[PDB]
Amino acid sequence: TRSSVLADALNAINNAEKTGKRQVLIRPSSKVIIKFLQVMQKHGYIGEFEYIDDHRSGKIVVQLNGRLNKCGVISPRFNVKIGDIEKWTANLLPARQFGYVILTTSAGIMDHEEARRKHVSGKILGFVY
Amino acid sequence: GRMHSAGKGISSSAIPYSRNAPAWFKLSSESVIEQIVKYARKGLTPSQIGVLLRDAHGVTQARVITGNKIMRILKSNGLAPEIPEDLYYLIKKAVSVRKHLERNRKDKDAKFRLILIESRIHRLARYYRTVAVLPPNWKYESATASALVN
Amino acid sequence: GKGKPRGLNSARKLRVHRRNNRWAENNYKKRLLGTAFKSSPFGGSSHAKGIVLEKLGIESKQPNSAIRKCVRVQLIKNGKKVTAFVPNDGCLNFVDENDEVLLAGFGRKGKAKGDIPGVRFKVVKVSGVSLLALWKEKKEKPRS
Amino acid sequence: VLVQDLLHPTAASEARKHKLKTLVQGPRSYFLDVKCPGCLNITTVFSHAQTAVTCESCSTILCTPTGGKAKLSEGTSFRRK
RNA sequence: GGAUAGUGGCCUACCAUGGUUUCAACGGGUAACGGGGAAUAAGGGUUCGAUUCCGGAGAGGGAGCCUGAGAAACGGCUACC
RNA sequence: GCGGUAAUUCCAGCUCCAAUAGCGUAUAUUAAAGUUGUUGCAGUUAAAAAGCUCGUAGUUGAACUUUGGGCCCGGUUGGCCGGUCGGAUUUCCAACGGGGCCUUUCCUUCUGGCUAACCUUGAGCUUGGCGAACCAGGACUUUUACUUUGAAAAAAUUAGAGUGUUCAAAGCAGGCGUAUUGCUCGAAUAUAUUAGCAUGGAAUAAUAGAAUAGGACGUUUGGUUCUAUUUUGUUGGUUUCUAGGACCAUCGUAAUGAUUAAUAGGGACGGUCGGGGGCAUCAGUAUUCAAUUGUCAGAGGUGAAAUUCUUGGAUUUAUUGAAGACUAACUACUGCGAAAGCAUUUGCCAAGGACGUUUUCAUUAAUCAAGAACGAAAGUUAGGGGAUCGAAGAUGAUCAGAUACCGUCGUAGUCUUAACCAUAAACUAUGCCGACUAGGGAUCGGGUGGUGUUUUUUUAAUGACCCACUCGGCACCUUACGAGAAAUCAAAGUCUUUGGGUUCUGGGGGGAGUAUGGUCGCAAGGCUGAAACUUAAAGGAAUU
RNA sequence: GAUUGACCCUU
Repeated sequence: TRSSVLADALNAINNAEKTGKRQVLIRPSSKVIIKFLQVMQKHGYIGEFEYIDDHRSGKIVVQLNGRLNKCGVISPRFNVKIGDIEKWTANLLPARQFGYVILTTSAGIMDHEEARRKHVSGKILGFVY
Repeated sequence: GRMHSAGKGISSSAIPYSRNAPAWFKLSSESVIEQIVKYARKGLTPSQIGVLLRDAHGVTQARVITGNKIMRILKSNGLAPEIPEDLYYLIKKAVSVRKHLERNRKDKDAKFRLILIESRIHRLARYYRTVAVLPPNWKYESATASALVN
Repeated sequence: GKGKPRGLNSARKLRVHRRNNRWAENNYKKRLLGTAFKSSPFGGSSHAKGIVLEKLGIESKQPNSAIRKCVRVQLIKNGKKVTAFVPNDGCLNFVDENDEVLLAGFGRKGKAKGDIPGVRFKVVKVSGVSLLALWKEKKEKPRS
Repeated sequence: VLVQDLLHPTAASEARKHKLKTLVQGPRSYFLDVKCPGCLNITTVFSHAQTAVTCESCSTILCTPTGGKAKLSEGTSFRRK
């Protein structure tokens, strides 16, 4: 059954990106999905996205560009400390100058560099680059 | 889908977006309630009450016409079945299959389908016991089921 | 899902699966069963002394035809009989009778080396004097 | 295709799609007010009846249930609702 | 209640099948004293740790005890192989 | 791999190559080993997807509840500021967890002591309205997991402000006088998983609230329990809102009071569909064999042939009858079933998928150790049946031999009834569930629609076909988006740009599916299942 | 669709 809604969203985005399509449809539009897409938006990795409101769970239409190389999800949501953030970034980022390991912390969902700037940690969600 | 089959059929009602519907319906919510309770007294399950309200009369759904759904209405007005309708129908089907097997021992297909139906019964009954709409230690037994249905 | 469980509480499943699948490794199974201390001829030891017993009608592997000797040796701590290969030219001078010879493995952790079938050990010392010392004539076996 | 407006698709394509495969899924069924010739007896019946729907007046069943849509009786006037 | 320096089935009289267990109890094995700790990585680490420091145990094995603040002490006693 | 009367490999003459007071060996262990794989392996064909389903533990599990708008700070730039020949920070308008305000959005009773962020101008650090930023007592972080801050791995390490033991490994030494004096820096910085502590935080996952109200406040309201802090003469004692609380009546307040209904799942209903299954039981020819007159000498078999039957009539032809089996042509890249499997009619019995639904429930779900249901053929125990074919066997032939292939017979078996068995190249050699990715000729079950054809009335109507075309199936058709070792694969893709959930299995070849111990079986055997030892390949795609 | 069985030495 549908286990990871965020993983399904990220996989759909990746497949549309690789196919070249300028837009992608996502179901069923979780809040974690919205926050992940907001992080990608802030770092310029997608562009715009719309929340279609069917009363069940919502859908998302994301306008993509050519910039996203790979958006992914780390399942399970591993507990990550300040010590472990460098571990994860050097494990699953192309370089140390771009790309963000995204994690849900006590101060909401953010990327690893903002997590360091806020000196907080949490559970790893995924990554974008 | 089809927990006990290989079928992948997607076939379900397309619930409308409008929760306050349908603006050609000029009957009262209390009137729909009273039709519901008269049907429940007549001895219909919520599935049949809803199908008749939707078909013989113009009622898109009791949820959007009155303040709640049919099972909630019946539980509020005291017409609650002792066991839920789906569990009752599953038990009825299992009782039917067991009576069939008793005459037809060699029906291995019926034996397999009886195992499937009883697994469904036990899973649904465990859910009902967990939510506490069934009493604790409530158990489906083959001998007791025949009297429990009829 | 790539097979293996991935849940955050599946650590017990992962550990037990790894414990079960360690046994497929040749060296882990030997180490955890103690096959060196129960059925290895040397009892898990690097070297072993022995008394050379007799001659046996054995034949070398490919390619040759050489039936002169290959030392059958009875170990002292185990009492087991193993065939050892005298590792140099001129094997005749050192196999006189009932000598005490020190044996090492052939280097393959319990397997035959080359064209010698069924021999897993070699001789390094003959009655306390080194075999290649005798081979190079730089030391003399005790003749009195 | 490469670029298309999923937010605002054409009504032709949306009607062509399955009822659950649209942006917001909605029922492709409908209701109709049916009147038998003679007595008006205005009753509203669902298109997919699954029921031999008749008024309590007399033996004037208005539909016969089928696999999908209900085939209305020969002498009957329907009005889409 | 007794015995302890003290709690406590540590043992004595009556009252239950109570307690543990696939989240692995119980049993068997260890060529198992435990820990601090060598050998690699910003994370794969796999082995080893009898052994200089700390905690245990033993003084051929079991058992018993005197003195003594402190010992079941064995370079202290009392009993076999 | 070298050596088989021309050895760059043996034993010697050899530059003595390489390391060097060291170097070579053996065993174990480590990296290489992504050949243990959480990171991070592999399972169509190289070893490996359990035969197929159910199911408990375990693992995992749709979305939803406070979201956004305005002023002030220790604390990030090249700094017209060059005031100190790069610590010098004002208009600093390029950003912030946290302390305060409005936005329906407050930092726990009720009684006090410093007298609580202050209603209280003493001609220029204040006598009383409200508490938690210490203390008093009833109360709540209903419960976590999680995540920065301090004893936490008591002792040497990790690099050191520095240090000449001949430099260095090392220990912690050491360094400077107006040299008769004497003085002195320093031996700290990372905690070696998990655990218990105190602390801030709320994202990430909730059984908990209140629903057949024994739900929340009521300074307004009349009735039962332990201390009496107000005293008359004393450590016992009585009474008017009690300080620490248990039912009462809504005169008595709050929008009293249930998140969607997931192209998740279950259930109901509707018309269908299917060679899905079980029973009573119908039919079809064929095969074999029997009841009759006719017929003639061959006939059935093989690559020429011969055990064979045959003028007491064989084969061939009657009209038939009996038995048992099977269900041909229709029959297909077609259907149904979890697989095994299932193909003559009618009826009955229950079941099932797909579709349709503006029905109902509401997360009931996915996969699954133990535990179970079914499970081709062969086989086993009995009873039926016993036509055909036919392991065994009999027998003729070819043959060097033929107890094989080929020919004719032929027990067991093949068919059923009860009971076992539980295996298969049980195969798609491809686990299940969920999502997403060039395009199509087609097909099966449904089948939104198109005033498109026939008997009836060519001038309403209940057929069926033809075309758009959704949905769910069995499959197919051309580079590669991609994958792969390739063959090839729309999955075997979305895997070094490596994590959706979950079960099972494999770790070079053999020994060996053996031994042994269990366990099931009447047995045959099934399931679990090794080591010793041996071995350098064995294997996977056919490139010439 | 007959009888064609076998063939000791290295990359």
